[PDB]
Amino acid sequence: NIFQSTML
Amino acid sequence: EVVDCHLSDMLQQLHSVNASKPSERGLVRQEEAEDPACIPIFWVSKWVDYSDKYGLGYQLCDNSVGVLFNDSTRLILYNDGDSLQYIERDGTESYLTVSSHPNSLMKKITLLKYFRNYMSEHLLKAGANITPREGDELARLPYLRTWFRTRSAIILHLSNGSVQINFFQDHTKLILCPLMAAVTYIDEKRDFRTYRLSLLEEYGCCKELASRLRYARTMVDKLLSSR
Repeated sequence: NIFQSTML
Repeated sequence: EVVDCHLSDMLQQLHSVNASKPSERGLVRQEEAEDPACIPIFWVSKWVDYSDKYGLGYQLCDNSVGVLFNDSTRLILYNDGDSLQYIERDGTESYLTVSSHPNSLMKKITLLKYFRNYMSEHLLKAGANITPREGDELARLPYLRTWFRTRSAIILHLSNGSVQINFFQDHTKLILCPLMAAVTYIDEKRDFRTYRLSLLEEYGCCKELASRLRYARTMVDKLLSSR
């Protein structure tokens, strides 16, 4: 999958 | 490379602060260590770990974008949306544009465009309320040297010596610069302060910041040890 920083 | 030199400098600065046991003072006067002029020029404002397929995309606070690909090369798109810099595994740097590039970079430029779009549509800009320090001729726009994720944080190592740590649980963040010998702390509530590390030794700090500086020292040791 995919990990990411803080979303809008 | 001054990469190892800068990491050792940082371990020096962190060890000294941590050895002084700064949350353990009688009266803590953290505000005496603040220096707004030590704020970084650059930090990572967004990132997306797609290392299962391509690598790690990120945005810096100046709205430039970059990717650390899985083959350990880096592509940077400056905030003019047109100029690029490519950095090879061994650090060799070359310069290009969206209209002038080798065929060998076409896929990687397209990947950067998809990362850029993903970050713009979905991700909040960290430090959006921070005015970055003015850059001068001695500073260059950095690339992401390496990164790793622990259970509690992502650790981001920039090519100008800065180390950034974003904590997942409460969204607090540290930006460490071993040239300023300073730490910028963004708390959960998005308030920010920059401290001269030697002065945190003198005046102390809260248990929250002290705890994150202990964790930071371990992460920097981890970076140096893999180098």
